[PDB]
Amino acid sequence: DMYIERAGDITWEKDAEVTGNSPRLDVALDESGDFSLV
Amino acid sequence: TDGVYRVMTRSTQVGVGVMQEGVFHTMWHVTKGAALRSGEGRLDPYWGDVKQDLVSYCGPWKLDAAWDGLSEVQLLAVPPGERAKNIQTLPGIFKTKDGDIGAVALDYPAGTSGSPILDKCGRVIGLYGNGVVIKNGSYVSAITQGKRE
Ligand SMILES: N=C(N)NCC[C@@H]1NC(=O)Cc2cccc(c2)CNC(=O)CNC(=O)[C@H](NC(=N)N)CCCCNC(=O)[C@H](CCCCN)NC1=O
Repeated sequence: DMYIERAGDITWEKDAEVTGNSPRLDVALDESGDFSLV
Repeated sequence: TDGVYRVMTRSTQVGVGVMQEGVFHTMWHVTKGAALRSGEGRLDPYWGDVKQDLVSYCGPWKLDAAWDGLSEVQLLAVPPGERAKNIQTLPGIFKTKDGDIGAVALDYPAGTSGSPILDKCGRVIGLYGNGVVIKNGSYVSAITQGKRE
């Protein structure tokens, strides 16, 4: 039994917490949908 | 109705998706392309692509907004057992032989897969959860978007 349940509205939040870097990565994508690092 | 939804198996949250224009959008690895229940109703898989890791239910892919390649974005993360929260970030880039894809360096549990990534207008520019693990064990997700035909 795989089912869905509503979890909220889709809305941009003003003045939000900002985190994470902006990595520049060389990757490959295979036919099964898997990304890998080159 | 339109909104963000948890995808559950009976319970465990295995992912998240977006309802827009009567179509439910999630990542293929969340459902393996199988049918879903919504209340007493059944959602049938209509379109999908394992290489993109995407699937849509009840109709074709509807999400057509694209990352502008410049601006900060928000992950509307819906982690298992936690309410939806917005996390703003400046994407990095997956550079591939077929072009660049925006990517977010944000790390959440596996069942957060399918959470939408948003532009400043609140449009869904892609779904979170298909990515790579970098050397230190942290995670980077593509901003995975389908084609609205
Ligand atoms: N080509 C390949 N297989 N790339 C795989 C990339 C990546 N898979 C992993 O992170 C597996 C993994 C690897 C090491 C350690 C852990 C998990 C333990 N972590 C957790 O148990 C919670 N966190 C985590 O699982 C990840 N964070 C982390 N630091 N490892 C964040 C997962 C976010 C949601 N996405 C997924 O679950 C997909 C499913 C598979 C889609 C395939 N097409 N997953 C991924 O993309």
